[PDB]
Amino acid sequence: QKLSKLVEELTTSGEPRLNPEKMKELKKICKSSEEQLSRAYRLLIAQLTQEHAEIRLSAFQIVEELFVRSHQFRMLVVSNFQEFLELTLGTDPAQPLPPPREAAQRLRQATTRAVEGWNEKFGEAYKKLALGYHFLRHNKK
Amino acid sequence: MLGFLSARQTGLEDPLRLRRAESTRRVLGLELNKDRDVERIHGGGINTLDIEPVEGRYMLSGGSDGVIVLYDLENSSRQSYYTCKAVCSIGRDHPDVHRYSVETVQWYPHDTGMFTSSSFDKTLKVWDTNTLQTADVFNFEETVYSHHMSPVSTKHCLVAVGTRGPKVQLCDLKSGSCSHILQGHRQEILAVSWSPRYDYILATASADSRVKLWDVRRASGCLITLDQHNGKKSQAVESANTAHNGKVNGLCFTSDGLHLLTVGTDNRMRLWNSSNGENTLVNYGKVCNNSKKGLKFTVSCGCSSEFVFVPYGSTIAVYTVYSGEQITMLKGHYKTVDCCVFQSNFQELYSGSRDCNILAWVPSL
Repeated sequence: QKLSKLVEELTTSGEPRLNPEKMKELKKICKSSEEQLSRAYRLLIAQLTQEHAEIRLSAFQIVEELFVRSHQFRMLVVSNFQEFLELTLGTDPAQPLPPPREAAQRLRQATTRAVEGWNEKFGEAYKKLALGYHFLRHNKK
Repeated sequence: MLGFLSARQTGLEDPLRLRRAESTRRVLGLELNKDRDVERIHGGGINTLDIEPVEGRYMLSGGSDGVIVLYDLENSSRQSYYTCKAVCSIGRDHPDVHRYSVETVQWYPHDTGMFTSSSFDKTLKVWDTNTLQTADVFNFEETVYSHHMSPVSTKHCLVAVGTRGPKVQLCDLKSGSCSHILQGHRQEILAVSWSPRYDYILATASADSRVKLWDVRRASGCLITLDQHNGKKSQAVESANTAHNGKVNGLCFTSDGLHLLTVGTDNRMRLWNSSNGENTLVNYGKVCNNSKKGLKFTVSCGCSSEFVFVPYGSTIAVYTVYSGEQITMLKGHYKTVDCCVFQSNFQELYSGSRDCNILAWVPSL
């Protein structure tokens, strides 16, 4: 719906840059209804699973901004988020063989910095962020 | 629960009913408690955990980094949130610390003052918990995959040790004799487990796809060799009578010791009659293990229906032992799960993994 419209308007790689007005509109829409974000993750898995690395970066940034801002993606990334733990363990680490890793190295660095930020941003009881960061630092950063 | 309380209060139902039913409900409601943590002390993956059998207060943990950690599992703080603090630790600076991976650690049954731990440095060390010093060391000619002391023998205090050699070493902690060998396997023994029922029954599983039950008193070889088919494919025993179609890397007797659970690298778990080694044909589906070493898995105790918690990749798969129905998968680890250990007092689980973490699973509500 409108979630998909905003996802298309933002993830488009023809203008691959962070736009604040669209992101604040998405934040306000997600705050208006929690069900906006539960399908948004499904949209983001579309963008993470897409061929273009810029779309993956865009969907990662959208997920991060919804988790840190909307207060509805927080209840997806810091509660009922084993999908998020597995996507963190599969994104930076090697994709499970035979399937190899398809993201770009700049996207790996962006994910590393996002994990380092989220270690302190929301870690009141979610320590698997830090545990995954340590595993990366000792196995496939 | 109120019906259960009233039936217990009025004598309609035995209190055993409420204990077993509520314990079963708690096990089914087992979930990753972020309201409890285990202090991270291992620099490497935890290969083994062992909660003491008496009082279930303290836990041992052996890592691939060669260190041993001794944790307190009781909430000594008044808060509802606490961290299972590390009481002691055989660290990198302890003169007796293991040079390589600690693959198994076991509390001495019948008392908390002693515990034994085996490593790929080809040693089984006996530690005095109080002094935290080695009391004895058993060197072996080849790396140890598993050791086990009988949880039940008030008479003998043998440690069954399985190494890469085809022979099973029996080491007497009572005055030291590590010469006895049980021969009959053909490849590395990846798991050893004494029966909890019979003092002298030892089940040993090896990479040659065979599980053998021995009577260590007996001087005439294995009692029984587990057979997948029970006779449908029958051959003069030189290569047949395999428990699994790969390496058998895990053993666990059920609580009463009347059945044996074996997990092998054919991605199967089988349930066997421990008296005549007959496969019970419990399905269990597919149990993913590709471990190249021993796989430590446990069963539940004191519930209405018995459960088995088996490491399933990065998760812990929970199955009903006598029906095969997979209860659930506990998903909280980031790398492969190497060992899980059951706290029977409160139906709690602790699982170690290659991600250098020990996760506590507590029943929810």
